[PDB]
Amino acid sequence: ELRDQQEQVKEDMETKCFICGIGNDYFDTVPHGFETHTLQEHNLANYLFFLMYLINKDETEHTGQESYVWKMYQERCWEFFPAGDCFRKQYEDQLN
Amino acid sequence: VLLTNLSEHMPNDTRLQTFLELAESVLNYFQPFLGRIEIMGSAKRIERVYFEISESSRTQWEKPQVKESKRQFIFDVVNEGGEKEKMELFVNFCEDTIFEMQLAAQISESSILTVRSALFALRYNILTLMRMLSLKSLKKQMKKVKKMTVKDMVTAFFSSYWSIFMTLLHFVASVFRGFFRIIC
Amino acid sequence: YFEISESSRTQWEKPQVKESKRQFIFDVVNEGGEKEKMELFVNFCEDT
Amino acid sequence: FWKKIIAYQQKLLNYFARNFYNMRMLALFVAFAINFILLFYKVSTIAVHYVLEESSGYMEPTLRILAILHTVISFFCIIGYYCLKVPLVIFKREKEVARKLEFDGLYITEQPSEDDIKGQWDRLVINTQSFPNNYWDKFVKRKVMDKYGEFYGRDRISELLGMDKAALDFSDAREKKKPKKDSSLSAVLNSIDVKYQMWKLGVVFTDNSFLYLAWYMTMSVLGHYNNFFFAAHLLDIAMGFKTLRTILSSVTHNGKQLVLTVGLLAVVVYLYTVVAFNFFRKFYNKSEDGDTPDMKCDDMLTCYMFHMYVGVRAGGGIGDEIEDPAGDEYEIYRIIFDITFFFFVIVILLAIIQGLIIDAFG
Amino acid sequence: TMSVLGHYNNFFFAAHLLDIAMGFKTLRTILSSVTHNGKQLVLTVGLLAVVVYLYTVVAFNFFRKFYNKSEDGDTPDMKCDDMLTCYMFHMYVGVRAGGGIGDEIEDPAGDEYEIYRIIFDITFFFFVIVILLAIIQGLIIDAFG
Ligand SMILES: Nc1ncnc2c1ncn2[C@@H]1O[C@H](COP(=O)(O)OP(=O)(O)OP(=O)(O)O)[C@@H](O)[C@H]1O
Ligand SMILES: O=c1[nH]c(=O)c2nc[nH]c2[nH]1
Ligand SMILES: O=c1[nH]c(=O)c2nc[nH]c2[nH]1
Ligand SMILES: [Ca+2]
Ligand SMILES: [Zn+2]
Repeated sequence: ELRDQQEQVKEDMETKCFICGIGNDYFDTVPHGFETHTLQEHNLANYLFFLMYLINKDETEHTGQESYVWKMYQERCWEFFPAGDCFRKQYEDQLN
Repeated sequence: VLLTNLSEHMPNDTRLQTFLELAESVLNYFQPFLGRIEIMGSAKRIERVYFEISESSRTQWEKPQVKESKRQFIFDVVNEGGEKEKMELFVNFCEDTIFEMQLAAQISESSILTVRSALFALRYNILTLMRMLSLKSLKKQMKKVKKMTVKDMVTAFFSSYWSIFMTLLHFVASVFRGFFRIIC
Repeated sequence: YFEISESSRTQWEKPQVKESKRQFIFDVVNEGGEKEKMELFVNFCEDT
Repeated sequence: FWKKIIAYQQKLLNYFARNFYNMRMLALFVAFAINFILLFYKVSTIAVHYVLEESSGYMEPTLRILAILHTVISFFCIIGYYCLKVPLVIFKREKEVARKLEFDGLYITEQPSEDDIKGQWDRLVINTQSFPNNYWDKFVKRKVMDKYGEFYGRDRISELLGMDKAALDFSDAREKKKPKKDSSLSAVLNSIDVKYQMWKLGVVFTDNSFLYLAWYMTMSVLGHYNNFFFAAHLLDIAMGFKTLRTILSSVTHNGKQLVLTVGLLAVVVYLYTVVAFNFFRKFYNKSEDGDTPDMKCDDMLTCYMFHMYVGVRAGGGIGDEIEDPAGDEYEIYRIIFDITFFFFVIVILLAIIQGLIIDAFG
Repeated sequence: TMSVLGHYNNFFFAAHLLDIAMGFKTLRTILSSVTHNGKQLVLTVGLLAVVVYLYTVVAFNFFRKFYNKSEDGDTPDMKCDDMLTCYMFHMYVGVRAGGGIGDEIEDPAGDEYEIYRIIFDITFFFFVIVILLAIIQGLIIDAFG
């Protein structure tokens, strides 16, 4: 059971994206879709670097999105994270 | 950042495509430093966010201790991650890793022999193979292909492949001998 | 629509090609990639 | 006269390749026959002699006949699959290296070395006169020219790929063809590319199936030296049958985990040996007669040997073999010792290994 | 036919107790479990026979002196002076043994081939007793399941 839990932990990364949770097949409809979504669109390292950038940047120079994320991070409200949505998912209607 | 934002927000524009083509080197250089994410914007829409990622941050993220912490974090959240607790755990890990990177920056300041043996063994084996494919003996063996029949050629073909098999068995065996000698 | 030659049919029904096809199918179903699937398919087609 | 010999080897038609599977199963049947003959050997008496316990009066010469036939059939086997599948392997390797040269430019820019034996061997074949011998595209060299001439040095690429920079361009500029035929003397002799045959022989020697056939032939040869070497050929049925191949591959399927578990078993048995050496030494007498005591745990290496070989193989563990503890001062300590040994080694770790193998098979 | 032969010998009526296996559903499943993977079972048994034959070859060539199964010194009963006898002994005793052939053949301590025979017995126990027998048992159990 411990072995199968480790195997499921490994597999679940390829099945769904960590940040959004959308299944990998929707991305894979476009070739290399998962390899682009996990590395560029929704990347854990990218989110952590964004948080560090917000901390290092002065509050006066914060942009609109930066200030929004700063407020909700200080308030511990994690609604800014895309829950079940992505850029292409949201723009399938108009862009696509 | 401006060019990337424009390209990703208006994909269907050849006028912008020309600018991207002429700026391909700028974007290629900035790719390691450009960080792109998606957030739930205040306008009830998903919005792209572009920012700067420092080389020091990249190096301290690639540092091994941060990697092990990331592995433990990922294993734990996939096992016992909560319904809403998932991203709270994610941001707690992000804060811990930011402190870890700060500490790592503070702390940090400022086989093939067998392959070559096989190469040489094959080299001299093939040298021998061509040397008796080209010897004066085989250059003179053309009288038998005059008194040629079928038995002479059967013998010649069997002898040739038999010598090829001899060269093969000299090889592999020589590799094993050299490997044993070098390891002990 | 295209033409398939009788020689092609016979050499496809030949046993060695059959074994290569079995190995190809087993391998791709096990460890086939997301986009690599049809690249492996065309590589097998050229080899066959 | 010299339209002959070459076309004539071709009259051999690669018949070994045509009946390679038929010939392989003939070899397997001959191995069955030889190893069933071997079942009637017996020892007679100095130096013992292996003589056939035989009654029909026919089994002695047929042994030598079958050994010679098996050796000949296996040599024909190795000539086959070299007529048959070696060209396919060569074509696949040539295609792979050509695609790496063109799409990836591995030798133009990346220059992979020191880690990929395929990489260095393909580097060795890069500059051959006829590189795409089995590959369909005979113009890969000139395509690499057109792709990387202005970047990496036109002449540098020319000498890297080993082409003549002007041969074909003035060939297409002016026809100027001179007659040439292979029937001419020494033409066939000198028409062989040493570096290309180098690379072909190297890759086919690297090939796994060719190595297996080489081992089969070598043991078929050694069977004449000693007839019991023909017993190794019964393992060929394991590769012949699909389920037996799965059984064999089950061991390697979890090889890392199996090795680590065996190491853990060795470590825990070593700990038990340490404990027995320090405290329970007097219990390890394996002598029935009182005059000559045979201590198995007066030496560290001997104690480790005894614990492994006897305890791990034992149904209940080391306590079923070492002396009883009743009446001794360390009775409870030795009881705990034996119970824990049985629980951890026999019950858990051995079951862990067995379950690993069974689950890999499943 | 066996009911008829029961008059010839009353013990032939014992074969009719096997009818309950067909009468009951679960026993029918147990019987059909053997045939469910019959090809695979036969191939695995053949592999076991082949590996035991290899071990017999090795013992015949090298470890022959260890196969004395006689308590009295006057009459030695060698089980591996004949190839067929050695194969018989290895199958019948080693495969059935809990630890393998080494629990039954003479101890190797003090001999020149001590380490070689230790490897022989350990590999025999690992491959025959631990793996292949478990492979067959798991085949039958999984067919039933
Ligand atoms: N948000 C995400 N960020 C990164 N990878 C993700 C994400 N969501 C899913 N993945 C998947 O995780 C895998 C990347 O490997 P993983 O997340 O275990 O570690 P890593 O950061 O790539 O480092 P390493 O390979 O050194 O362990 C890929 O299969 C990728 O598709
Ligand atoms: O992890 C963190 N490190 C910091 O330095 C910091 N400053 C504000 N918020 C912070 N979080
Ligand atoms: O596999 C292949 N064989 C060929 O002969 C060929 N010619 C072009 N492309 C080819 N591919
Ligand atoms: Ca401001
Ligand atoms: Zn995502």
